[PDB]
Amino acid sequence: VSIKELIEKAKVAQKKLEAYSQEQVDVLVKALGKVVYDNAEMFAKEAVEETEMGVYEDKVAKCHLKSGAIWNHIKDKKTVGIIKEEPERALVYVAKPKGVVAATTPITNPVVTPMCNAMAAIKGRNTIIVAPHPKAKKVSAHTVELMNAELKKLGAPENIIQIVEAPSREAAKELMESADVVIATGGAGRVKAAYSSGRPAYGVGPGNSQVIVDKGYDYNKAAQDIITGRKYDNGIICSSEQSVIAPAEDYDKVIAAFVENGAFYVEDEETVEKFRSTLFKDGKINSKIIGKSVQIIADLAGVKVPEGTKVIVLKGKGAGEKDVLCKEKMCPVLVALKYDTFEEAVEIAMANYMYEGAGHTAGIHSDNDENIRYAGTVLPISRLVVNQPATTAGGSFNNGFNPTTTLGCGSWGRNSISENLTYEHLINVSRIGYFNKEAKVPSYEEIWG
Amino acid sequence: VSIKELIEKAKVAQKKLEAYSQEQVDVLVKALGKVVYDNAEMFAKEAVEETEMGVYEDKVAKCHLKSGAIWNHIKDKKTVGIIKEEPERALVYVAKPKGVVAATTPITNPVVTPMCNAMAAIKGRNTIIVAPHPKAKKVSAHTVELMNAELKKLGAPENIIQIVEAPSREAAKELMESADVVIATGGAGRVKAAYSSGRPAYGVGPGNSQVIVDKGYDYNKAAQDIITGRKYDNGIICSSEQSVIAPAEDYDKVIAAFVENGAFYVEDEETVEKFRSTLFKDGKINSKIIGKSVQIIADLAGVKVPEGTKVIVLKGKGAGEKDVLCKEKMCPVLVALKYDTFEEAVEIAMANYMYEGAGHTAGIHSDNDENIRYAGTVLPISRLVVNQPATTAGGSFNNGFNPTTTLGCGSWGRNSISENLTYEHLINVSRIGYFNKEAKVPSYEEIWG
Ligand SMILES: NC(=O)c1ccc[n+]([C@@H]2O[C@H](COP(=O)([O-])OP(=O)(O)OC[C@H]3O[C@@H](n4cnc5c(N)ncnc54)[C@H](OP(=O)(O)O)[C@@H]3O)[C@@H](O)[C@H]2O)c1
Ligand SMILES: NC(=O)c1ccc[n+]([C@@H]2O[C@H](COP(=O)([O-])OP(=O)(O)OC[C@H]3O[C@@H](n4cnc5c(N)ncnc54)[C@H](OP(=O)(O)O)[C@@H]3O)[C@@H](O)[C@H]2O)c1
Repeated sequence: VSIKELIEKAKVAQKKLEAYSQEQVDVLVKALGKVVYDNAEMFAKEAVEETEMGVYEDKVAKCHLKSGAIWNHIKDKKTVGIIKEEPERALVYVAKPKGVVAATTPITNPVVTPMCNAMAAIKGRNTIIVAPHPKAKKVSAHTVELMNAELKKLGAPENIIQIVEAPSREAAKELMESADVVIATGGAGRVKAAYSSGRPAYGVGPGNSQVIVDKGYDYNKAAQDIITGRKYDNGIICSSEQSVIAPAEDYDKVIAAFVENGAFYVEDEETVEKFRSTLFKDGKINSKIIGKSVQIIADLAGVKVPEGTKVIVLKGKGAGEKDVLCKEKMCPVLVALKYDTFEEAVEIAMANYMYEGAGHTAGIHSDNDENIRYAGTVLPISRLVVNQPATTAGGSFNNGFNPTTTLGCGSWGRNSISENLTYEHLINVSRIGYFNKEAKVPSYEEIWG
Repeated sequence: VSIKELIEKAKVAQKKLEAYSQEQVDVLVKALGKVVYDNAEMFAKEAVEETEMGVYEDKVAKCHLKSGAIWNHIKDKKTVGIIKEEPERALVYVAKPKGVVAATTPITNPVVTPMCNAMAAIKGRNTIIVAPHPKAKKVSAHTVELMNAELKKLGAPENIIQIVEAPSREAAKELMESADVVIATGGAGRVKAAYSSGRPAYGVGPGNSQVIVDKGYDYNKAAQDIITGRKYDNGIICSSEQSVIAPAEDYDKVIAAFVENGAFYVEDEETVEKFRSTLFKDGKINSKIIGKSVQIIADLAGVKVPEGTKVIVLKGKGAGEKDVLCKEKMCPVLVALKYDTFEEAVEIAMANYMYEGAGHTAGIHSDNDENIRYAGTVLPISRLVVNQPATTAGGSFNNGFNPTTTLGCGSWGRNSISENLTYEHLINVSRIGYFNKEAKVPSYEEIWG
């Protein structure tokens, strides 16, 4: 049960797996996703119970969506041997595994993340060792167990998926340093560790999705989408909506649309502070309300919130560090802010990203494509989600984001990529470079002219 | 000036630089390359004198080629703002700077590497802080100085390029940890510290280019290309040819082609050992002969080598660890080995990559594309250079490799990329994801069928 034994088992498995063809890894990869789809109800109930956060019905939808969207995305992708011919540059591209993947998986998505990481790794003839969050180790282990059971029935090499029980940080550090490539999906601490391991690493960053509602947009649809995303899994998703940046001239109209769709809006300064003092203790999120219901938060705050309320919306004191409510809230609570111009809406969003979450996701609800493009152009984000719930940032059958459970945050979030992690990031792509003799020696004028 | 003050001045510069348009960074980038082109003769002379390695004429050609090939490649690349529209996936792509680049530069390419890194950085609206090798600090600083003079003439903001005047230790470590993104072009130690800094890094592993001469190929042309690559800058290029894996049935022919083209071939065991004991001390390369002439090496070995000899070729005792000569040699010396079958030739090259240089470059000289494709599929290399000097792996006007002075070695070499570093690796590419309404919710059979 030592790390060095797990690494050694993984190398032996990887060599066996490296002999697989494209079609043969595709069989295993499809089965890994389908077992999470087929057992979504059992996994979802186990996750909610063990991690003490989230919503059963949303984790069922998450398992259904992630497994099917990832497989549908990667089923026709060429990741074995020669994958591309490019005669115009006299190049031939070859896909080769990176080897053994070390993957640290979060408490918020303890089922789909080992599944996603395993599917991406095995798709490129890599093997993987999962190290789960301690508060989710059982359901993560159970996911690995049922994945390994389907691999055995298909004749897969033993131990292409392993999992460590003890989250001993001496053993977790040793695992990242001993593996060929590291995936860290979790908090800022586990991400910095991956990028200090001396090995090529793919991490994530804390989210803090800012949302601009543009003037004249259908506020009813905007409110429905923002509420759908904020309340999903009790708000623990990294892409979840965190703020409502609304136009001053239509502010009451926007709030009314949220109220019409299940929000409880708090304007009174003293009543907001009752929530604020509950959600944050000494500037840090109160772990007791992470992924909890609206009513749990209301009772701890001592505020009566109507039955049926889907999200709480709190009027904020101001953008950025003017209000701790502008930090990431892993619960169904939004902070509302006003703007006079779209430029001010962007600056408010940017101030909150500088506070927390730079490089992740933003949402926008607008019929003004020039404003959308300006926001995409200037905001410190990897993903801008337009006119849909921001939780679709990780993939949906109605947008073009690459399906994943590991959302890169770029240099802002101190990650290596500013995009969703896929199979592509776990294979080396070699180049065979031929000689093009029918090419002349360009002169000084041709180069510098 | 302290690193903390360098980082601050750089961040101020980048904010001013972020407002630049595509055309405005292009003017700066071009002038950076052209000032190294126009001063190639002066820089080459200073580099040979200060670093006490290399060849003046080769450094002039290096400066001329790298500067012109990089500009010619990146002149028309879109790296600012919205760079691509993909309506089939309802996506729009946005290029954004990563911020402040920390770039450590090597003793072997002290002029072109600061140039190439600065061009790639500023092309994506980044700023850069160069940490040169101590044995090349003067000429690297001189390169930065003349580059900054061309920037000022064009009206660029102050300090978009800076250089650390001090060497390593806490300063270089603090720089890599404090910057947004790190480039490490150098030895295994600098690559390791880059991937341990807690920041996204790009490294370059040690090279050890294995070369297979295939049966029936024009051995005269192969010898000319291999000698050209091996002798360039006295053998200090990381892509430089290091071995001659030749068919046993034609071995004397191949050697004869080498001798005909300026090689001195040593078959006698005791005479080879005179060279071997000079080139390697205790299994490590003798730093006194790094980038030195054939005659300096011959004099130290006490072996008479004819005047005009271009390279020395030593018959190796065997593949891999059977001979220290199979390691990387940063000097104009090759190790010769025999093979009975092409499959065995690949195995020999494989064993030498396991000894040193896995993930870098190989060369092959062949008209049999099946053999070329087999070698490129089996070998742990990011680049396979066909029928040309292996030193063209960093780019040439006659192949498709992206021009660079920073050649990543993939996961094999403990790097994040298995390709040549370009502007692309220094921008965050973001995605605007619109909502596609026409798509319908897929059924189970439509997902898993
Ligand atoms: N971008 C994405 O794709 C994505 C996916 C999931 C979550 N996230 C983000 O990550 C955060 C959630 O991560 P989490 O929900 O896993 O909780 P967490 O934020 O990782 O914090 C977990 C707590 O337990 C510690 N901890 C974490 N992993 C541990 C381990 N293996 N062994 C021992 N202690 C450990 C952490 O300390 P350290 O500081 O030492 O970790 C921290 O105190 C949210 O901010 C969310 O937005 C992002
Ligand atoms: N793939 C590429 O694009 C590329 C480009 C250039 C060079 N290379 C590879 O790099 C190797 C040569 O690199 P080099 O010629 O620059 O010498 P080096 O091997 O990078 O370092 C040489 C010696 O200098 C020491 N050193 C002391 N202070 C240093 C400092 N401030 N920065 C760096 N090293 C310092 C190093 O210690 P540490 O152990 O702490 O480094 C090492 O012992 C060759 O193997 C070559 O193939 C690859």
